[PDB]
Amino acid sequence: VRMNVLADALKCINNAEKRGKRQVLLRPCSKVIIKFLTVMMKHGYIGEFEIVDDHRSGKIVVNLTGRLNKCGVISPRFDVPINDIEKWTNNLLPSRQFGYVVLTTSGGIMDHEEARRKHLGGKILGFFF
Amino acid sequence: MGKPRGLRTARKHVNHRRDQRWADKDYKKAHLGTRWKANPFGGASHAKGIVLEKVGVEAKQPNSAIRKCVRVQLIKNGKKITAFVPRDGSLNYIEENDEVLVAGFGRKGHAVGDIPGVRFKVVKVANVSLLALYKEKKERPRS
Amino acid sequence: GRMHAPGKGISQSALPYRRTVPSWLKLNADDVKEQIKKLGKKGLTPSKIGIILRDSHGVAQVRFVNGNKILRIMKSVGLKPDIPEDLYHMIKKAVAIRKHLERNRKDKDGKFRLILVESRIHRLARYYKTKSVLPPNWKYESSTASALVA
RNA sequence: CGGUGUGGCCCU
RNA sequence: CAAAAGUUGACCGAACUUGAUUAUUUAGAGGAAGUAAAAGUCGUAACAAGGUUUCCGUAGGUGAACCUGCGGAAGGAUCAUUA
RNA sequence: GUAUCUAGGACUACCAUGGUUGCAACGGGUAACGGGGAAUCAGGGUUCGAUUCCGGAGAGGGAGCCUGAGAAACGGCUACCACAUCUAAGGAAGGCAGCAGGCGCGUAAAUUACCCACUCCCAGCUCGGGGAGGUAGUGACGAAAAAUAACAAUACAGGACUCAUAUCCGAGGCCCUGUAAUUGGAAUGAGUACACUUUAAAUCCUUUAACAAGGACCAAUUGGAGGGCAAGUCUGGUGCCAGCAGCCGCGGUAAUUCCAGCUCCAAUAGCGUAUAUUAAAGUUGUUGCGGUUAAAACGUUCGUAGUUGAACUUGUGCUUCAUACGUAUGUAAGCGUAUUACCGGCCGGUACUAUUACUUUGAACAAAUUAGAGUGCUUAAAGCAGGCUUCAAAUGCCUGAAUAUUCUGUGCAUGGGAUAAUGAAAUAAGACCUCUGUUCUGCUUUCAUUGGUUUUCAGAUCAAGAGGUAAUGAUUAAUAGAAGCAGUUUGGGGGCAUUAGUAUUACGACGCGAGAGGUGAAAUUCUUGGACCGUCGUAAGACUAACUUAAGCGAAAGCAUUUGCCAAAGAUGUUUUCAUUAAUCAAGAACGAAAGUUAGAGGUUCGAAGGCGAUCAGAUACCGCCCUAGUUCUAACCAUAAACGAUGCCAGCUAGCAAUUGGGUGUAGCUACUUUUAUGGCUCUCUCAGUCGCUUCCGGGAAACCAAAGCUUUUUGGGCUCCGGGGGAAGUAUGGUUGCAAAGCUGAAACUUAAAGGAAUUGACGGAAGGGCACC
Repeated sequence: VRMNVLADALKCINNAEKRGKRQVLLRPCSKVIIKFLTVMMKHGYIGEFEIVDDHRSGKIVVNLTGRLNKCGVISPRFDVPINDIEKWTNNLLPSRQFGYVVLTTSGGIMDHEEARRKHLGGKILGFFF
Repeated sequence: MGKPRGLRTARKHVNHRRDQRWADKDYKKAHLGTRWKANPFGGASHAKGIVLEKVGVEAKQPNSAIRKCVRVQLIKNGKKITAFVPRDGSLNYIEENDEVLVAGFGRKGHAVGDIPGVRFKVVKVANVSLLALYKEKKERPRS
Repeated sequence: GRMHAPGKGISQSALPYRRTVPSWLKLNADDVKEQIKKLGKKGLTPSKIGIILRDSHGVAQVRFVNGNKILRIMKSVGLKPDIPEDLYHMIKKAVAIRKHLERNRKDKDGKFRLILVESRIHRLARYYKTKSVLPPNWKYESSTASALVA
C-alpha cells in the first residue's frame, strides 16, 4: 500500500542517476509534492520537471541534470521548534557548507537557512544533498 | 524488516526495551537481585573472615602447580570460603585461625589464572597489613 | 494486493479522459432514468444494471451523461432496497457454504473457505455499519444466512 | 562389492 | 450551687490465643542429572563414501556410543545432457 | 441526616446495581522517602541521589488522649508489650534516630572542648537564654595552592666553532652540555622563636626581632620494566620447583616474565588493592547494528486490541513603490472580493469569528547548583568583594551581587495557517442580510404611586411565507481495495459418487521334471512325485507407474485412473458497481504427512520390536527368512518436523537474455479439411501475473552466493509485527495452562568456561574420485 506519498516519490529520483537515468517517470501529483520539486530548481539540482494530469491522480515526468548526490526523508513528520533545528543539521548533512534539510512550518515549505531567517518552527519532511 | 518507526508508538517502545533487558547476560549482575544470594561473601567489598585450614589445590592443566590455598569462614553470613595467598612463602605468615580480611580476585567474579574454584585473593591478615611483610616494613606480631 | 490470496494480479476497467463523450449519443440522461425505472425494478443489482446499458444501446458511461452515482439513481426514483448489493452476493456465496458443507464434510479446503467470507463479511460489514446504510445492532447470525438472501 | 578396530601426556 | 470516688451504654483499640495465608531461609536416609575427567576400563559413533552415507518430528527396543521403521530435507558425494 | 472547623460512603441508615481493565488495570516484589539535585562525553544517556536546601514522615513495638491557637507531641502523660532501673520487698522510674561518649555490630566513621562576637530565635524582653550557631582538637574522604635546592669557572665526555688535514686525524676547542660525597659562591624559608596580629579568650594563616644546609643533611616515593602497555634479550639464584600473571602465556638446567641486585621507567605527595558504575560500547541501539547460514521468521492463513494510512479542499499573477543595483526582487499597497459592521483623523475607539495536534512570542513560576557577565581574594579553588584625582585632605561615586539553561514537563495567553487528522447540506436547512410572527416565551418602562384593561415595544428565543434569486445542496475511482459479470476459461487443489489398470498374494486345475530362494560367500526357509516354473481362472487388498517435466493448482502440509456430480479460488477480459471498504499484526479462532494413542472395521505387500543363519573378537547391526505393531479407509485426538528456498508478509524503482505457464491481442502467418474457408492446430508479433534459468554490478555483502539478501550509503528512515547478545548449564528444573496418553504452548539460576563456530586459502593425482610409472 502506498503509505506515504511523499517519500516513495523521493527515492526513485535517487534510483535514477546511479544507472544514469536522466529522466524520471513519477507518480501521483499531490500539491504538497508540487511545493517541493521547485526547491530543487531553487538551487538548480535537477532538470525540467513536468506534470500531466489524468483524472485520477496525475503523474510527473522529471528530467535531471545530474548534480545530485542523494535526496532523503525523515519519517514521519517530527515536530521541531526553533531552538532545536541545529540538531537536525549535523546528523543529516555532511557539513555546514552545503546541503539543505527541508522542513515545513505554519508559513510554508522552505529551506532551513530560509527558516533560520524566517524564524518559525516546523515539521521535517526530508533532506537532500 | 522490522523496527517500529511509527510516531505515536512510544508506549510500545519502552515496554519492548524492558522485555529484553535480561537478555544481555552481563546485566543481571544487580538487576535480578542476587547479590545477596551467591556472591559468596555478601555483596560488600571485602570480608573480615577467619582462617579454617590450608588446602592442597592444584593448578589447571598443563601446569602442574600447587598454589597452597587456604579455607575461610565468615562472620557476616557463615559459609565456606576458599581463598588464595600470593608471594611464595607466607604460609609461615598465615598462623591459621586468624581474623583475616579477604578481597576479590580481579575478574568481577570468575576463575582467573590456572586456579579453579577460588574467587578471591588475600590482602590483609590479623589487622597487620599482609602486603608489607615480605619487604619487612611492618613487624609481624607473633603472639 | 489480492488480500486472501498469493497473487499480485491486477484486473480492472480503464476509464477514458473526457467526461461528456458520447456527445453523438442522441440518448439523454432522461430515458435511461426511465430505463432504471424500467429495468432496475426487475430486481437487478447495481453492477449488472450498469452492464446492460453498455452492450445494448450502448452508453459508454452514465456518469458522463448524469452526475449522480447509480445507487442515487436508484434512490432518486426509489430503487434502493434494504440490503447493499455486494455483500448480498457474498452472503449468497456464504449460504452455498452451508449447502455444500452440511452433508459433504471433511472438505477442510472448503471449510477453510468459510473463514474467508465470514471475515469478508465482518471486516466489510463493519464498514457499512459505520456509513449508516444499515443500522448497528445488525449482527450476522448463522441461521440468518438462509433468510437474508431468500 | 567379502575384513580392517586401537595408537599414555608435554616439548621454535 | 458546684462537685471526687464507684460505674451503664458505647466508642476507637493495645496486647493476649488459635486457625488460614504471603514470600526468603532451613534439615533430610536414599533417588538422578551436570561439569571437574586429565594417569581408568569396555568398545568405535560422528568427520573421506567414517568403511552401514549423514540428518530432524516421533515411536519401539540394547551396556552405552547407537541401531532399527514410517514421512521428509540438502548442511551429499547428484547443480548434468543422456533424443 | 449525622458528625466534623468544612467538602464528602467521612460514617450511620434507605436506595440504585455500579466504579475498573490488555492504553498492563487489581496482585505481589524490591538490599525503593520523594525532590531540588550528583558523578561521566559527541549527542541520546543509563546509573544513583541516605546526607546541610525543600517537602513528607518517626521518636522501642503499637495504640488512645489532656492542655493549648496549634501535637495524637514522646528532652508531656497513660495503658500494654518488649528489654533493661532501684528497693527496707510495702513502691518508684525508662528511652541518646539532641550533643559528646562507650557497648555491640559489621570492610565501615571524630573532643565526655570552648563561646553566644557572627547569623537566627525565645519572652514580660535592648539586658535573659539557646553542645542552634561560631571556633578549636580530631580527619591522605576530598578540592585548591605548591619545598626538596638555585648560580660559578675548572672539570670531564659530545658537538658547533678556528684550522691542520680530509675513506683517516688533532689542536684554537668548548655559549653550550653532563659528571663531579670534585671545589665552591653559598641563594635561601620550612622548621624556629621576641613582639605583633587576628579571637568571646586562645591557636592557626599573614606579618614577623633572634634562628636556620657542603649535605651524611632541612633525605619522596609507590609500583613496574615479555607483548597489551612506557621502558635491561644485565647479573646472581632457581630448576614445571617455587612462582609469576587481568588476559596472551613465561619456569621442565646455558630462564628477556620467578627470587634478589643492577640500571631503566611511570606518575608524584601520591601510588595500590579489591568492589559496585558510566565511558571505551554503534557488545541495549530511534538516531545506531543483526536474522540465508556466524546466536537467531511463529509451519501455517484469516483475525480484532495495536499502529500506520493515498491523492484531491484559493492563488501564481496583474500595477506601483519603498530596493537590490539600465537592471534585480527578498519589500508594502492596489488588483480575481466577509480586505468584517459603526463613530472618529489614510488614521483611534467599538459591532463582532468550525476546533484540535503542531509551532510562535510569551506569561506565570524559590534558591542553590550547572553554564556563567563583572571582579588581580598575592594566584587558584574561592568569593562578592570592593574600585576611587583621592597621594597633601579621603565625603569616596558607585559597580555590583547580572543572564539564561537542568526554572525539564503537562496545562493557563498570543502569533501563524503548511503539515496531521476532526468537522457540515442526502428521511431534506438551500438560504433569507432581515421590514422580521402566518410562533408567543412576553420583559421592564412611561401611565407622580399602582394594578384590572392591550398595544407600541415585540432585548428576544420557538412554529412561519407559496419574501422559492437560490448553477438550489453528492471529490476522483488510485497500475488502493472489494463485489459484478454472454463472460473465454484454466488445474495431479478440494469434496463425492462411480470406475480402470498390471503385478502380487495364496488358492483352484493342467503340464512336466527336483530343485527353489537368498548372499561377497553361504546359511535360516520351500520341495517327491509335483514346488519353482508355463497356463487359464477365482478372489484379495494396497497402489494409481508409465506419460513426469528444473510442468501446473493450492495459503501451507500436501496434492496424479475415468466420468458425472457439488462447490470454491487465481489470472487475464471489462469506457460494470462501490466510494478508502487499507496494509501488517499481542491476545485469539480454522488447517498441519507420519510417528503416535481412544473404541469399530477390514487384511495384501511390507514392517521397529521378538526369534533364528552368517559375519565379527562381540552383532543385540549393516544381509537373509518368518511374521508382530501399524501404513489402509470411517469416527475423532494430540499440533509438533530440517513444517527449508535454513531467507515473514504489502507499496516503488533499478538489466538484461532465454525458456515456459495461463489470459489477451496482431498476423500485413502457415497448416487442417467440412471447402479456399469456418471453429482448430502450430509459427511469428505484442501483452500483462510472472516463475525458472543464465549473464555480468556496472549494487550489496566476511565470503560462497544475491536481482534482490540491492535502494538499511553518508555515523539513516517506505509501513507494521515477533525475535537473538558467547559457550555449555538447557529447551532441564519449578509451578501454573493444555492433552485420554506419548507429551506442548510456555522457561530461568547458582555453578563452570576463553573460546564454540562463519566462508575461504593451503597439506591429502591420509584405503575418496579421474590419468599416467620400477620386479624398493
